[PDB]
Amino acid sequence: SNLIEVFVDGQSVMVEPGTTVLQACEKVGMQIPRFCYHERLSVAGNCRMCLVEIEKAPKVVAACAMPVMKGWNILTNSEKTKKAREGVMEFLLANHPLDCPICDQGGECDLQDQSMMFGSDRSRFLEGKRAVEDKNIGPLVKTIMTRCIQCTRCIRFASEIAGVDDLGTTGRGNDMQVGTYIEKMFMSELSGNIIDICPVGALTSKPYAFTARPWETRKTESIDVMDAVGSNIVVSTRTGEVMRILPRMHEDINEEWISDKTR
Amino acid sequence: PFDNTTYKNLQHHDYSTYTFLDLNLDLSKFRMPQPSSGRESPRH
Amino acid sequence: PKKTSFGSLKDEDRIFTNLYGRHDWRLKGAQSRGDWYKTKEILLKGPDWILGEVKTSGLRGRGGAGFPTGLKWSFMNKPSDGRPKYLVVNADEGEPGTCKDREIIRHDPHKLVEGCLVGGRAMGARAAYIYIRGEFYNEASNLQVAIREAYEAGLIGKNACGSGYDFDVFVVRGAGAYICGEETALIESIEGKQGKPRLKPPFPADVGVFGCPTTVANVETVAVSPTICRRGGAWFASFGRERNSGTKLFNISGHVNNPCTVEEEMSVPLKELIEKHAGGVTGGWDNLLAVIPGGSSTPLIPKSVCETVLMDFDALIQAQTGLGTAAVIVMDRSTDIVKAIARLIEFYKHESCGQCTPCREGVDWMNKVMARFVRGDARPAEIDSLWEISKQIEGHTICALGDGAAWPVQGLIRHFRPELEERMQQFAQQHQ
Amino acid sequence: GALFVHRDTPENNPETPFDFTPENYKRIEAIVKNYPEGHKAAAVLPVLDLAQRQNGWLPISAMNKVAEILQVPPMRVYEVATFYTMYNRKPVGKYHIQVCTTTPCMLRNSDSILEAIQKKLGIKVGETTPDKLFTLIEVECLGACVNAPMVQINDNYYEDLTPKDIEEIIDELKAGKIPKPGPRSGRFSCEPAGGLTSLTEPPKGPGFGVQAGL
Ligand SMILES: Cc1cc2nc3c(=O)[nH]c(=O)nc-3n(C[C@H](O)[C@H](O)[C@H](O)COP(=O)(O)O)c2cc1C
Ligand code: SF4
Ligand code: SF4
Ligand code: SF4
Ligand code: FES
Ligand code: FES
Ligand SMILES: [K+]
Repeated sequence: SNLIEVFVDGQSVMVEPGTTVLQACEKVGMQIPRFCYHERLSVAGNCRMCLVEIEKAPKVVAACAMPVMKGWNILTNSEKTKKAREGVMEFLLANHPLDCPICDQGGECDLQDQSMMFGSDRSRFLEGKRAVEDKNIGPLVKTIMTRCIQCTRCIRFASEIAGVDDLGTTGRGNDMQVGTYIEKMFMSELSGNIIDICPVGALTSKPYAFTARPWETRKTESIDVMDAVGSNIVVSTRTGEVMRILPRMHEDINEEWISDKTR
Repeated sequence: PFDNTTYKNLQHHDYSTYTFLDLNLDLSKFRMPQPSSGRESPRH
Repeated sequence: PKKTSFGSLKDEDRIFTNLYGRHDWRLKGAQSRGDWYKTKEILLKGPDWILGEVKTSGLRGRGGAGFPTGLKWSFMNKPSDGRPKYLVVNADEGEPGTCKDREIIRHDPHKLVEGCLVGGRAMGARAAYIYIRGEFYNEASNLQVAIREAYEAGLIGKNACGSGYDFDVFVVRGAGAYICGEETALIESIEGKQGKPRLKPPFPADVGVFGCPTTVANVETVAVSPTICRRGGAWFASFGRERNSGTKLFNISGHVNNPCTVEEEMSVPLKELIEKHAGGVTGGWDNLLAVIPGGSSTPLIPKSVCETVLMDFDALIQAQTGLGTAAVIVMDRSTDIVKAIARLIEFYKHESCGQCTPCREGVDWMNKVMARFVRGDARPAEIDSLWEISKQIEGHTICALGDGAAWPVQGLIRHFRPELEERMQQFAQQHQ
Repeated sequence: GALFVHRDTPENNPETPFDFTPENYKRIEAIVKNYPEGHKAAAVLPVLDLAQRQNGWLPISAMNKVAEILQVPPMRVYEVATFYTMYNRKPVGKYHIQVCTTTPCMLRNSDSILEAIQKKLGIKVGETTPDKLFTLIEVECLGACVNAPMVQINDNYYEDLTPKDIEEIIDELKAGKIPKPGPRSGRFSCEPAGGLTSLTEPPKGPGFGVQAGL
């Protein structure tokens, strides 16, 4: 009734008012690249990896944040869209450390996998990289903040879901840093969830450090029994041993979060 | 009456650190009542 | 009929009659110079009439973008829901080379304060927040003193000018961030957060300061509104070419004999502006290397183009640059043009807010490359690499600062590539 | 040069004594009433600056105080202090010399002004003299480009400087007095040196050029 018709690569899709370009593309099975957007956090629109071309529009729009207007044709695979992604991926990897072998995120990194699919295959950065100081926010989350890509997922999660306004951005420009400024431990019952939402190896699990790589773990879908919520989990095993516990999505029980005791 | 050889803006030579806020405080009596969103803060 | 040459504006047609502070800036000096005259009639005329006068006036924003003011101010001329409506006056002048807004505040404060009321009445706003950068402490105090005089005279506040319209004027000081000149970063700073621009949509006219409808107008764009309403839109539109009408404030700075701020008609040829008001280039017009027509954000142009180029939005677009804030930065042949523009990239690296990737990581990247072009510690194949890097920042960023960092580099490569490659050849010979 | 992480030190920590004077609490009450009810966080920038004017700089205790007065989480105050450059998170000299060095001031030999101060005070850029009297830093455009190399001391602009003139300002500041602010080359403002080129006729009084309808 109140749906409006938009086009994704020419294919018609009916969407509700206020639906974003990123969400319109989901209905046709297309997943726009992303680093800062999470469907359970507020929109930020800072990583700029979701830039997509709209036919007849000179300027690329941010799919995560741009509401889709009636009659728009979203070009998710045009040259302008492909060049936009390679440009953003080039900037995103410019100051990034060559830590993949020693980084716990290697093999399940949203920066690695979107560099292989949407970025360029080589570097033209001839300068010196930027290194940053490491914060200590507790005995659960290990912070190697040279890997941070300033996406602010942890900031929005710690604030909107855990209700703890202890993480923020200090500095400005290329020296902007995510942290607590003061020496403070991020100890909430949901603190361990910033490990998952962080798309890079900046925030990893200290108990799990260096113990496994994602490809070699076997995934068993089970139920948490630490409380009466019955959270759905994934039990990661390797060679007969339990390596870690990850959340498993369930919209009606736990969404994609678990408590620290469960984790 | 057409004196144009004098810089008629010299008051600021004597302004002090708290000059700006003192003027702001003196203006509070003229302000109209502020609007209210309906809550004491976004966190309430 | 329509004019063919522009310039030589008469003092009988200059809006800012106290641009140099030679008269009394306080009230009763502004009134003697035509301010606060017959303001009640303008307010009682109606918001539609005021907007109609600004639309016919052809006035365009003096902040650096030059959008049609009359069209923009009509977005707030809509039915008022429960939320209040504000007007934000952008006195955060921080664009390198720009000083016009500093003079309006410290010498003609009552023109700005009247413009707030006239602009507010057009937009149906309840109050005006004037954001002025924190380094303009003395200027902000002058503005605050003038606002007190207006309140005591009944000009603003309860029943402004006897019009029956309530309007407050608040002055808010920034804390030293050039990015807070952006219309959405300025709003965030007023709300007590970091000066990080928002994405659009929503536009400030639908969701702005405190989440309420808002319009961000530059100091010059507002200070001229009362005069336009008094003298009509026809008088203001009679200046400059079509779609470039009005009288503009210019800041000639750099390598000139008499660096000054002066008001001059739109479309005035750049050569006439420099020679007539600034006393020519240092060393003679033949000693001119390049000019930045509208502050650092605009790309430079060489001597060959300055001889027949008019100073207006349309004329400078055909020259691969922009009018910007009408700040003219002149560089003579003794200047190190590569180092002049490299320091401009270093400026943007220091003012980038860090929010978004292409400017947090790109403008810093362009800084390091430029710092190696000054010394020639690069090979010529990097010039085209620097051209592409700039094109990946331009239009891929949240705000226009990322475009403002790319454009200076593009102008340098466009008009001074031989100087770049010569510099690298010198370095290669020595360190062979 | 300025780190953005706070490590506690004896002179800077949550226990360092800070509290607004009774006079400032009256000023804060006027500031907090410039904004709609329910948006007190809008007062962070003014109040956080008012703390610096009283104290000269912002220790970690000063930030925590503004957080509780406005009822905002302390981190949201740390973000503002670290974002803006006019906030001093370390002690500075009572005279903070800020020499503009952006291109328009650079083209008019602002390097000579910088050399003049470094020789006279014997300090490098970013250092404080060994008497807590002067601190020197380079800053971006201060909005006075039309004026030749200019500096800012605290709240005053000293314009059209030359290496000779800037040294006099330091001498005048050194003993007891506050030098007059503004150009130091015979000008008064942005006016063109060598005689005005515009606004040379008596300004027209009220009611001039007014259209018939209005
Ligand atoms: C990085 C940056 C800095 C800006 N600084 C200013 C400024 O200092 N003063 C101003 O009036 N506009 C400035 N602008 C332009 C504003 O975004 C916006 O165009 C202006 O506030 C609208 O006023 P107008 O109607 O006069 O054009 C800046 C834009 C950017 C991207
Ligand atoms: S975060 Fe990803 S790209 Fe960066 S070092 Fe770790 S695995 Fe490699
Ligand atoms: S630490 Fe991770 S989640 Fe937080 S801003 Fe950096 S990349 Fe994003
Ligand atoms: S372009 Fe630069 S200044 Fe503008 S929002 Fe992005 S990071 Fe901030
Ligand atoms: S996913 Fe849209 S800018 Fe980050
Ligand atoms: S460049 Fe120095 S005041 Fe503008
Ligand atoms: K992670």
